[PDB]
Amino acid sequence: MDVMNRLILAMDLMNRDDALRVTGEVREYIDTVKIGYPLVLSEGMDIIAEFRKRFGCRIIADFKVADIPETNEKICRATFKAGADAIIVHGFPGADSVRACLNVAEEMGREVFLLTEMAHPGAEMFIQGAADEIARMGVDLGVKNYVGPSTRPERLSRLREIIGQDSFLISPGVGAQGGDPGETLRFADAIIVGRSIYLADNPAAAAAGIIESIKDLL
Amino acid sequence: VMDVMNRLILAMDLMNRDDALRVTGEVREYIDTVKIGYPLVLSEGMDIIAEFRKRFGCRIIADFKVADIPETNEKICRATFKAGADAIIVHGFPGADSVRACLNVAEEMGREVFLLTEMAHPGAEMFIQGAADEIARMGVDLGVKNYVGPSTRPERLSRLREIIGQDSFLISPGVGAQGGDPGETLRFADAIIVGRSIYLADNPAAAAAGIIESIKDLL
Ligand SMILES: O=c1cc(O)n([C@@H]2O[C@H](COP(=O)(O)O)[C@@H](O)[C@H]2O)c(=O)[nH]1
Ligand SMILES: O=c1cc(O)n([C@@H]2O[C@H](COP(=O)(O)O)[C@@H](O)[C@H]2O)c(=O)[nH]1
Repeated sequence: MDVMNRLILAMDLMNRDDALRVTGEVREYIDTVKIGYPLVLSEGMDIIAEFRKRFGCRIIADFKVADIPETNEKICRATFKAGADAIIVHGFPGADSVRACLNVAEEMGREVFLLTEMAHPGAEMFIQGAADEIARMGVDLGVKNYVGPSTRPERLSRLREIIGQDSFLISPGVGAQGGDPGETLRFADAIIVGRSIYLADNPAAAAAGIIESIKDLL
Repeated sequence: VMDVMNRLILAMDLMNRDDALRVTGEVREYIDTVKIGYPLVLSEGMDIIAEFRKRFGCRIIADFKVADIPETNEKICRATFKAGADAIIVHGFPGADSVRACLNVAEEMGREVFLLTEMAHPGAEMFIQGAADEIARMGVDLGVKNYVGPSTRPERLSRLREIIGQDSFLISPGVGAQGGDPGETLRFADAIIVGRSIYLADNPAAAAAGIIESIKDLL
């Protein structure tokens, strides 16, 4: 996956007008948008097709899929029917649940991203202790795309070590949650940025500034 | 706690509005509580909750297995309750802050959180099972009153009931298609969740009536 400026916009505004306007304001800087449940549950799954119509961007559906295999299959099918290029799936529920997602993605020409450790403090309670094993499970299953935490660069580096340089790794928690863009890109192929851009007085300037700060890395 | 008719909750995971509405209508006399998840919501929109309320006046549990950071969890809960869901199901494995975020929104908005503590499918044994007792204990510490646990593992369901106490409310999926037995599950759960055994039946009403007949002495 070729992400423009190594920067993925997390579009978690919950109003269609604002989401479209802000995305339009930063369109020159990105070609990949992560759309999650805050926007989808507020404005409907048709928003994905609208983003493709307006911007042509690739769309990663951040749905943190975390059900039994049978339900995971249905979620992925509905998501890809809506036009998502990729979907983010939790690894914690185990291998069969991940495989269900991989199957549908293969059938519809899409990608699965495996979330292995999360960026927020609560991640330390249960997820962090399982994260290396979840990453190895990903490797065993043939997963090629991964998500890990900007807020813990030593953990992000370990994830990169496990999956290898050939795998694709994206990382949230940059800006608002404390992660640094440049440090994160030592290990991740692309950074995910939400509030630092979409809550900024001037989203375009916010995006431009981030890109300026990592310009030697592009 | 919510008063679930016949101790039976329909898992409405059909993905077509017409079929979902038809089947739910057919079992309306047996069930007043419907679990709606992402298969139906991602196919038909959040307005499906509105449509079910209008047509059936059933309680709605939004099975969204909320599993994000606290800030995003808050946004998901707000949108879900705004649409009319009575309750939302939240994963515990992302930790206490993520659960608290959902609890805080539910309190502010006058709705309920159900905490999913162990799952019923085989993959649950890899990571979730080992964390489940602690996730449940965390729920109790956070003041969670409603829980979800697996019918497919009676020993695990029994332990979860012990941890949360007799006053907490416990619902349990995996009955029927996944192998769980209705009566045995109700030894520990307040209500059973049933999807395919009902909604894929030639006669969903007869399927529901049959399950209820089998647990008649427990009602
Ligand atoms: O560990 C994770 C995994 C995520 O997907 N995310 C997601 O990444 C985005 C981060 O947004 P922000 O830059 O506003 O903090 C949110 O959409 C959030 O749900 C995260 O923050 N941490
Ligand atoms: O551990 C769990 C937790 C669930 O919510 N579920 C949900 O309960 C329902 C089970 O449906 P069924 O009776 O068709 O197997 C599905 O909606 C599924 O997503 C489950 O099967 N196992």
